[PDB]
Amino acid sequence: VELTDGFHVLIDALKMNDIDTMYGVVGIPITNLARMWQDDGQRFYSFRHEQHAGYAASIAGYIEGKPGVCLTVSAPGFLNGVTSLAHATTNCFPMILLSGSSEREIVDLQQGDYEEMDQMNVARPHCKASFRINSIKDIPIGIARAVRTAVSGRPGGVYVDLPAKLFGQTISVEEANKLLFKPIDPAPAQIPAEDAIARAADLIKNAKRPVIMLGKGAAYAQCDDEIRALVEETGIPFLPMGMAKGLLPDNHPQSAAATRAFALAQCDVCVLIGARLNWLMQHGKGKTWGDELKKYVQIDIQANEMDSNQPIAAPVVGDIKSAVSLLRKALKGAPKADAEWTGALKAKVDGNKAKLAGKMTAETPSGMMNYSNSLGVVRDFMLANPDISLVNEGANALDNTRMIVDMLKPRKRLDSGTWGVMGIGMGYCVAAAAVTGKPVIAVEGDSAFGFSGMELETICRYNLPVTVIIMNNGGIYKGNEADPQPGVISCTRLTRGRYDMMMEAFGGKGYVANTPAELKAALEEAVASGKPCLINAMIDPDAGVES
Amino acid sequence: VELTDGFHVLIDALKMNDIDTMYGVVGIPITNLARMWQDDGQRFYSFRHEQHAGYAASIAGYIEGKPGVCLTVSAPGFLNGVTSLAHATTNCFPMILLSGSSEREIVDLQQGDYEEMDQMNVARPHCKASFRINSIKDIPIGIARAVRTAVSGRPGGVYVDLPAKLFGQTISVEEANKLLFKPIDPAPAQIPAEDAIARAADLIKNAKRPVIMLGKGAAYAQCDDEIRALVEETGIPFLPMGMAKGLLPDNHPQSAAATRAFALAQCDVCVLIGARLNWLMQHGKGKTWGDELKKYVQIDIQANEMDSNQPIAAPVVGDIKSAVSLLRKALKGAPKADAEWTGALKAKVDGNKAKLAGKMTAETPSGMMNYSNSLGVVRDFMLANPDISLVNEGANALDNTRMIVDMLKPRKRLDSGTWGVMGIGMGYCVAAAAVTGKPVIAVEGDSAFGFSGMELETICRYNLPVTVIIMNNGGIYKGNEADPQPGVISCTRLTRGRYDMMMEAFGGKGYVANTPAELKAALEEAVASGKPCLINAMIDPDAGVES
Amino acid sequence: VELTDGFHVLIDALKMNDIDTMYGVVGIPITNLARMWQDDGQRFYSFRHEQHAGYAASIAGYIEGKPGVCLTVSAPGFLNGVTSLAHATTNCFPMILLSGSSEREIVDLQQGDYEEMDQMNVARPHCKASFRINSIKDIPIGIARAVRTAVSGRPGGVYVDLPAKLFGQTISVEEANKLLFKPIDPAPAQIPAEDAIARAADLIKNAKRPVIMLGKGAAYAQCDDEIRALVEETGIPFLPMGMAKGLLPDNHPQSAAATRAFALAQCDVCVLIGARLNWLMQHGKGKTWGDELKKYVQIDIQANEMDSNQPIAAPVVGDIKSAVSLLRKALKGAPKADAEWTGALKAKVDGNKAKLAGKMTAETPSGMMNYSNSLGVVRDFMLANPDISLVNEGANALDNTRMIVDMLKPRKRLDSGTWGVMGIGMGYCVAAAAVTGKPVIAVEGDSAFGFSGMELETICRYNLPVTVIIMNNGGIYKGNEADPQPGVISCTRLTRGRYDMMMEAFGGKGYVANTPAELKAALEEAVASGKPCLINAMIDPDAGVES
Ligand SMILES: Nc1ncnc2c1ncn2[C@@H]1O[C@H](COP(=O)(O)OP(=O)(O)O)[C@@H](O)[C@H]1O
Ligand SMILES: Nc1ncnc2c1ncn2[C@@H]1O[C@H](COP(=O)(O)OP(=O)(O)O)[C@@H](O)[C@H]1O
Ligand SMILES: Nc1ncnc2c1ncn2[C@@H]1O[C@H](COP(=O)(O)OP(=O)(O)O)[C@@H](O)[C@H]1O
Ligand SMILES: Cc1ncc(Cc2csc(CCOP(=O)(O)OP(=O)(O)O)c2C)c(N)n1
Ligand SMILES: Cc1ncc(Cc2csc(CCOP(=O)(O)OP(=O)(O)O)c2C)c(N)n1
Ligand SMILES: Cc1ncc(Cc2csc(CCOP(=O)(O)OP(=O)(O)O)c2C)c(N)n1
Ligand SMILES: [Mg+2]
Ligand SMILES: [Mg+2]
Ligand SMILES: [Mg+2]
Repeated sequence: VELTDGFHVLIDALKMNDIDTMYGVVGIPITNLARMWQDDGQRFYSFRHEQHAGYAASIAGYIEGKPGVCLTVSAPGFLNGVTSLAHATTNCFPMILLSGSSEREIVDLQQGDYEEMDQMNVARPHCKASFRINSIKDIPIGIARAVRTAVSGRPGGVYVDLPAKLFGQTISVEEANKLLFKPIDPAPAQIPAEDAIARAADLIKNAKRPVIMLGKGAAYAQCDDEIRALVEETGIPFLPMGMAKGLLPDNHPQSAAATRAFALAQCDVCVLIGARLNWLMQHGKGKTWGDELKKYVQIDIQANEMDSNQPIAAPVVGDIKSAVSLLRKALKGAPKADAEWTGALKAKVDGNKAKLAGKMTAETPSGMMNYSNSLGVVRDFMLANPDISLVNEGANALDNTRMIVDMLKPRKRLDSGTWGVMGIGMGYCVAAAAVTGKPVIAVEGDSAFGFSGMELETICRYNLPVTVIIMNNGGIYKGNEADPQPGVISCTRLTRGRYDMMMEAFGGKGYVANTPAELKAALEEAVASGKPCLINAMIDPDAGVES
Repeated sequence: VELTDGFHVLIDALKMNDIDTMYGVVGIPITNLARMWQDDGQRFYSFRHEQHAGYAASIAGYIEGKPGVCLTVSAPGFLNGVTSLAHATTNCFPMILLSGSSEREIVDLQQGDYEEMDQMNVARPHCKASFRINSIKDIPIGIARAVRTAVSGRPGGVYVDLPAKLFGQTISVEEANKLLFKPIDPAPAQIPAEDAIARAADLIKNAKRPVIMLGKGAAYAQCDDEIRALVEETGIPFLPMGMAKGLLPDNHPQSAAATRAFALAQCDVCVLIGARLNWLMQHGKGKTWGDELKKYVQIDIQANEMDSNQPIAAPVVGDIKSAVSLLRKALKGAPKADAEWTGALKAKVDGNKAKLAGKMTAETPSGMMNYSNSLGVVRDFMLANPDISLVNEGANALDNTRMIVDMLKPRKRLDSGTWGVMGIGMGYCVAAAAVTGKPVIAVEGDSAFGFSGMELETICRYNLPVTVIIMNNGGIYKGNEADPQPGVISCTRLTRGRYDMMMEAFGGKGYVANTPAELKAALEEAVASGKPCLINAMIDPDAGVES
Repeated sequence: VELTDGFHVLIDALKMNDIDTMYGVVGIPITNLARMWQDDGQRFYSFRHEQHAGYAASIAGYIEGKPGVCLTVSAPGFLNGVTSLAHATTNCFPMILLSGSSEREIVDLQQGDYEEMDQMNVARPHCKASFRINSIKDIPIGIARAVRTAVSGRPGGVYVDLPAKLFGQTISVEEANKLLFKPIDPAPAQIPAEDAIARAADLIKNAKRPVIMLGKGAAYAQCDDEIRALVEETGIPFLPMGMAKGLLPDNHPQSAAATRAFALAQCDVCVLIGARLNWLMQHGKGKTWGDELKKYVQIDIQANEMDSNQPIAAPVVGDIKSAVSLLRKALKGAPKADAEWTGALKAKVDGNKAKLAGKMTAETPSGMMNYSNSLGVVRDFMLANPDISLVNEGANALDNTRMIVDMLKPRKRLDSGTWGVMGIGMGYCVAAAAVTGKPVIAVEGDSAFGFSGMELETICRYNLPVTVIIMNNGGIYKGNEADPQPGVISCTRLTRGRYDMMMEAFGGKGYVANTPAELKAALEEAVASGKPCLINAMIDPDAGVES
């Protein structure tokens, strides 16, 4: 009677759930899992820190709509990875953190085992569900639970604890076959009732100055044609959130993005589609919303997200595709949004875009570029070459890139997210490049970048087509804050370093861009090469604002 | 009537408790605390990731015996820091993590605040106590509690939550000066009963083959002369744990370190001074202890550490200085350890040191050094220059450096610790340099180094006298593992990179060392320069072992 | 080769740690543990709800100074018991909650096992340490850890999770003998340094108007002669906290209890001995302390209790016996406290006691007694018969009994404690009677009593010499609050019921007392009988105050 072991049953269970990639860092007790994963023909990305392996898993989950999988070791390794897990859960990104753990007997009596921690219990606040698979016969069920919990309802992070003793357990191949199974429909459709849709339809029809807010929940739903048909048929102005950019092209004629404050402040009805009324929307109150209570339509899969901040007139609970599909039929043949309202917002968009175009064309000293004329180059490149992932984080480097770099394609812009995390950059680059098989451009603030900068070597080792643009202004916000005391450097200062040399240290290609023309020629060559590159864009230290 | 604010009451409260240094990363809502700390004339070290600012804080606590203070932002920055607090708590290092947090009203209803998290609750498993100062009037009491919890009993990490709204509250200077106070005797002496000492004296006096195990709790106590006087007066051979190296000079004639296996297996009485019978001691059982229950004497400030793993025949609960002083007087004038026991171990030690000296002088090809002849250079240098901090982490780079590099001075060796953390290196380097005012050498595994390597820029930015030695063997354990499939790199491989170039990129000095002679010249020149350096030591990819 | 099993190894380990009593409620999976405990000759008290079995365990711990042991079942049973555990931890009472739990495999995958819960993790905030014993070979060590954690440092609650699969495991009797052991010195003495004692001695010597506050930490320490010698030699007025009553007799001439507010408000030095500066001491501020900062001496075993509320001038950290013993020698031959100060407080005590004596002698209608003339009877009885435990809880029934019923003997008064728990009554009665083997009187508020009233049957079933006096005023605070609406009873009303009938329902003796003479004759007969009794004392519904 032939046997298989815990390593292989786990490998098999994972593949049966359509996982072919893991991002992690090896060591006791999980190194042979990673090796056997690779021997079997599946792929494993080894990082330099588990946090970044974890941010990679998280964004692979957003892009693909199946859980990104992170593999770590016990205690300190697990902790690093659980920080990324927390991030996924907050952003609604499906992810599974697999971590090796130590001996139950010793850990439960707190005796001081190798890398001792109840990792299952410390994971709890940072994930939807935290499980432990103790027995080889329970791996198929455990992985099914983890995948279902990650992708169903509101997607998010799940932790699966893999005690060291799990892997060496044996069981007959005949029994293993009998236990291995594929979950039916792990991310089911959830459809709203007629009267929920009808209440929303009547709000929108009687709106005088409506608006549609698209969030990354809408972008994640992968129903781009449905969402676009709703916008185009209703005639309603729309606004995308940071990662909702590209769902409809950012230069779509119904986009009120360039006149956002005016549109939010002046609307009567606001349709939230896969967008929370959280801090990124000023909680639906204050000066951004005209100091009044709007009448909201909200489409979300989480029922208790409704009324979380402001009362919602028309709550529609269900998956966005189902809900939008039904709303479109309820609104069929109704009048389009008021020409006076839509034309007024278009006039503000054109006037604001002309104002921005002047900034981008302006001239600056060599090596002292500003955020406008530097990011104008990236904008032009991205309009001509839209099938490229855009990774973005920082302060001035984020806000200006979101404003300037138009996305024409959905789920391409990958940014700091709901928590404004600095640290997501290089991990996002590795994952985006692994799952798309297409180029990646990153626009990194120099402070932002240093949270994950050592992963430059990971990008080189896997020869990925990623181009990292460092907005090297020499600091957090600004690069010129005076010494507080004689001989003491200010806390916001960073070395205006040769990040291009760092990239070349690990086999990558380095550029220094002192002018827009130099940034353009470097970017065009980098992306064309298909090789790991870094462009050190030299930005005026005083160009940024703090706020 | 004149007023002060939360910022300054916190600065004054910290200063009153003898804090003059913080390690952190700035941003909302805590940047202006960092600035005013510097304005007032105290020092702030800005890092590239909060985890490494936290590892610095942790080892500053070990070295000085007063809490290392780390300052982070809310949610994601807090999470990064709290991973280091965990480490502090596990290693018994006094540390305070100060983090800004968001708005109470919004976080408590989970509405989606900027960087939303119950950071106070999330910290609880990773610290001794988790507090929050909500009001200006409680800052001095709050900081007093933090410093007492951190340094008293078993020392460890404390989290203090600093809601954004705390800093802008105002109070009169006269009221604030009445509230501000310095705690009396925050880490008190705790003296054991006479019969506790008598029970231990009895076991030692009747031992045939006694051994003293010194742990890093003994080193932390800073009573090096007392511990040395106990060892010399009794004539008992001793064994240092990883960071107890140098407490007594590693070349002391009574050291049994080079014959640890034999000494532990054959002893009858084992005297634990500030050392746990945890995984680093194989839990007081198995082959390493000759498959028998030794008679244990244990000195520890934590009462319930006794009988955690094995029954302790002579528990002595109290601070190590107090206990050792009493034990010495209790053993005064008694005969020394058996000369055939201490002679047997000395013969083993000399024979084992002879075998290692043979390896350290062996010859290897250019760019293909092994761990003996490369680290033999570091050994010779540290014998000549002992007033230098030795930071160390990795697998082969750790085990071989702990074995080969003799520490003649206490609290100089700073390594991975109880959790075997990869990531402590560059943070430890910064704190060590800061608190000692003297040179630091780091012997880093190349995998190890990648967990904090971006902090090279921090080391350069503060112009610290730190020399980083990368044991560049091309991977985890080894750098030569075959491609598991055509064109697919193995998971344990790293780029054999130019880490020297990376250092040069931020204004440091980079060296490549292909031979022991090149490593020696470069190490001597680097330490003597007083400047940030990195030596890329080229190790044979097949040199290291795995299991 | 002869075998033993998990049940017996646990029984043996428990007895070796000097436990002979358990309080609990049986059922799956722990009923045979309770039976075998009894078969072996040890005693088991079965309650009607685990909470009250738990309050019994907690107070057995206070009285004896070794952990009270509660035995419960999984999920809902455990939860009930953990509520008592939390109470023990808050009051610093040594206690161990043993709970059966379900199958690891099923619970860790949250599949819906019988009584599913991670009881080890939900215990965490309510105890000092929460452990789980998975393996038969680890029971001796697990029980040692639990006992050491309960009684060492600051005493408190420990949870030990006993998975169902533990009990049926086998091991050789030869190996069981080898693993069973008795912890050496689980509650060690901890002695303070000379200079800590000397700083306190100098504060007390230079005090103009000193005072000693004795708390239940001092009463728990069982060093009654030491504490009394300190008071009598220094000549310092003293004040006892609720359960510190009787440590010195309440009518001791140096007691300033009857003039408490004046003494706290007018002192310059305050010596806290085993007493926290918490809500029961108004946090050392406000009108009770003259709106000024006192200079404090505090003796406590928990080092970080110091400066928790107010700055402490003379912190003495150590066990009370050790600390008081040393302080007494430092103060030897020094002048006694000022006659003008001690005589002034005595004059207020006498005048206040005369004022109280008039209230107690006053006449009331039959069936409408007040708190003074009713509790005056209990007072007289307790002076004549002091070797009786006094259990007490309620609002008016607590405050008036603490004021009126003088305790002449230590650790006899057992009350609501730090949390002001209603619910501790009948459990306290069962435990007090089990551990003392002497009579118990309970003074219960009628609302208070109903939290544990069904345990009257437990008291009868074990034929315990307990007399429950219900202060039957017909409500919470007052028994006469008008109906808020027509036909609706007010929320503070209770049925003025025949609690004497309820007692007789289970074989006990019932009395109704309508007058002081009737209460006196019933109490004298009840206590003389040595049988379970209840006196239904009919109190005027309008006699109480709410505040
Ligand atoms: N397929 C889906 N159907 C419905 N709602 C979804 C779906 N996927 C995600 N969501 C919801 O979308 C929301 C995403 O909001 P958020 O992350 O704040 O986006 P943004 O920051 O772009 O506004 C979440 O509330 C989540 O529950
Ligand atoms: N001042 C002190 N006096 C006595 N014991 C101490 C003191 N400081 C720390 N300890 C104890 O020392 C121990 C440290 O042991 P550990 O971290 O395992 O060292 P190692 O890993 O070197 O064996 C802890 O159990 C801690 O309670
Ligand atoms: N043997 C002991 N030695 C020193 N301190 C003790 C001892 N036992 C208990 N304590 C301390 O006594 C205190 C009890 O305070 P508390 O329960 O508030 O008493 P009270 O309510 O009567 O003031 C706790 O802080 C506890 O740490
Ligand atoms: C994990 C974490 N730690 C700190 C912070 C706080 C922060 C917000 S923005 C920022 C850096 C801004 O500087 P950058 O150079 O990137 O951008 P620029 O203005 O163009 O110069 C930090 C540190 C966050 N958000 N997350
Ligand atoms: C936070 C964390 N993540 C992973 C790990 C697991 C590990 C233990 S040792 C090691 C690296 C070994 O390679 P290195 O190059 O440093 O040493 P060597 O080539 O043999 O000289 C890892 C990743 C740990 N301990 N902590
Ligand atoms: C577990 C719990 N739940 C509620 C409460 C709140 C409370 C405080 S006092 C009290 C009852 C007071 O009435 P009683 O009849 O006992 O006394 P008297 O004035 O003489 O009529 C309650 C319910 C507490 N403390 N604990
Ligand atoms: Mg910057
Ligand atoms: Mg290596
Ligand atoms: Mg009542």
